[PDB]
Amino acid sequence: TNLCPFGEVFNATRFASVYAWNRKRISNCVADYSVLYNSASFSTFKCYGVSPTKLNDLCFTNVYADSFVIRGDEVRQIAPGQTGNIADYNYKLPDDFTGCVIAWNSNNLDSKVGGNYNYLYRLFRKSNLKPFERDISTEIYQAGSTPCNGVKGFNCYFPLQSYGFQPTYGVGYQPYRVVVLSFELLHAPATVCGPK
Amino acid sequence: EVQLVESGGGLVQPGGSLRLSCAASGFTVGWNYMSWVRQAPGKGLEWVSVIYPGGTTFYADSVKGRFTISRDNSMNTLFLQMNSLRAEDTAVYYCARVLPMYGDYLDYWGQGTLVTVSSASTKGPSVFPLAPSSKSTSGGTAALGCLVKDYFPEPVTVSWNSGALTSGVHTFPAVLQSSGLYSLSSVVTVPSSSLGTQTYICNVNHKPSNTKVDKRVE
Amino acid sequence: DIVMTQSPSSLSASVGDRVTITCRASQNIERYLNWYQQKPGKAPKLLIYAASSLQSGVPSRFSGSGSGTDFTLTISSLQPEDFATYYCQQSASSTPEYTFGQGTKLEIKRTVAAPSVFIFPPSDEQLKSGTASVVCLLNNFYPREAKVQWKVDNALQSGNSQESVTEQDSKDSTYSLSSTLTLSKADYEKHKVYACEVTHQGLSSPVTKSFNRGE
Repeated sequence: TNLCPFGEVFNATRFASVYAWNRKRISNCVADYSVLYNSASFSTFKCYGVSPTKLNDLCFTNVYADSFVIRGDEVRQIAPGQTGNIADYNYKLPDDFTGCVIAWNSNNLDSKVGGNYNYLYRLFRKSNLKPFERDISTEIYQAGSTPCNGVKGFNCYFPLQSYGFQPTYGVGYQPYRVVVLSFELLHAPATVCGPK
Repeated sequence: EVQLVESGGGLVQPGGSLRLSCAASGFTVGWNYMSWVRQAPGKGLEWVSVIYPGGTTFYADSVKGRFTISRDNSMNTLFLQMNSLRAEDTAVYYCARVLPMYGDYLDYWGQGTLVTVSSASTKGPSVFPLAPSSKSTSGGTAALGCLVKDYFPEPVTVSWNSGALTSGVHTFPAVLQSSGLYSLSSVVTVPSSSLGTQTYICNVNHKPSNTKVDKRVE
Repeated sequence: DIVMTQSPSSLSASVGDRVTITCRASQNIERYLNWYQQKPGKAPKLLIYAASSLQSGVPSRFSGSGSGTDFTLTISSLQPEDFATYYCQQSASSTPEYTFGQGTKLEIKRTVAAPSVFIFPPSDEQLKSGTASVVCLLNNFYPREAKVQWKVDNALQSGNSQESVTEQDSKDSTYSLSSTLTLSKADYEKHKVYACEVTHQGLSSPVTKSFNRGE
């Protein structure tokens, strides 16, 4: 009766910035998803392939829990086939994605008076991320023909930017915490199951 | 130095197609957010399209399904391919570089290219002199110019002495005549003395009709 | 779609004055608001981004302020070169949904200037095409309100002339006007004296410029 550590992911004190999104692997555990699906805490609960209930009756080779913070304005980018700054340069879901995207407003936790500057996102990148790719590059982005040699200036821009969450922002600009559960199924025997 | 130069605009029949080009110099288009904005004659600015550095594209509702944005890196050029053009698409089209640092704002714009959607035909202008007279002597000042008549579509470009003469030059906005063709005048005031010493030539250019005219006045 | 309404639609002020343009958003856009300046026939120029950030290279007399739904663009001391149309633009959504305000046209007010009047009979080359265009030119006047009356020998003419006005010169803030009277060669040869009569505020009484067909 080794239950999986979903509380460590959902009830964590601090969340990762989306460009450096956190991934925790879930293996050799009994998973009770009831705690999450019958929960009034979440504003977003989209499931692909699987159904949100149906869920404690299935098994999987591995479960990946990816956590980060974006603005609610961008939550709809966490979905297959989406485009935009977040989907292109921060966190990309595959087209055959089977899993659930769970999101909730976190203004009590991630907004600070005068701005919270600990949550960043990538604005500049040469090409789109592949599904489940992670880029923690900090190199100055060269927008012009002249190189930048680690110096900022015209046509040389830092590739990351702070969200700057303030509690007075509108709900569209407020911080939302996002957890993406991916259900990996392999040849190998299943290691994560519901109480079923 | 930074430059954006638009080209490819002209006369297109309703339902037709046209590809606009935007040659860039300072920045490399491949690595930049780029945007097409349009402005109908006498009206305001209307966002048309935007392409991200990764290649993802976005279009205003007025043009989705008909316009497609693309780019050529080796040419360092942004492209706007327009299909199924309607009369409401008649406008000046600007390309602009977009920076995403505080929302999206357009920090460098080209000077635009005019796209006229009409069922009329291209017609080159006639260039006539407006000669200096005694009738044209304001004290010690003499006015002279060129009448650019009966052309379609806009625009024409008028320079003086191949660009060497720019002071006192007024190129009036074109007016649409009864006919349905455009007419325009470009005048310049000079000291009367100059009329004996310097030569005055209006250079008229109408690229929709491949017309180039150099007309000397008096 | 966010709707940006600018006020006023048009505005006139004198050199050295302080000028304020307001722009209001249909919804909360925080500080994702930019201000652009467009002079006639030239490329739009970014003045302000992020509501209050002054763009590199823009004179310090330009100031931006506001947040939420109300924003203002201020010119602390108006210059003649500042005649233009100013546009606010919203970029609130992370997905491109840009919208512009309708723009405010700012013209420079200055002292009265009377026009200089010239008249051009039709080219001899145009008369071989069977048409005659007579041009009357009003140069460097203010205010823009002038009246051009074509008189084909005290017979006031109507319906056969068009006129075009330049936009405000960005150094002396004056206007210029072109009036074109067009006739068949046949109708041109039916009359003798062609005159344009200009009435303008800077003129004690109307000024007429005339010629006679064939010198």
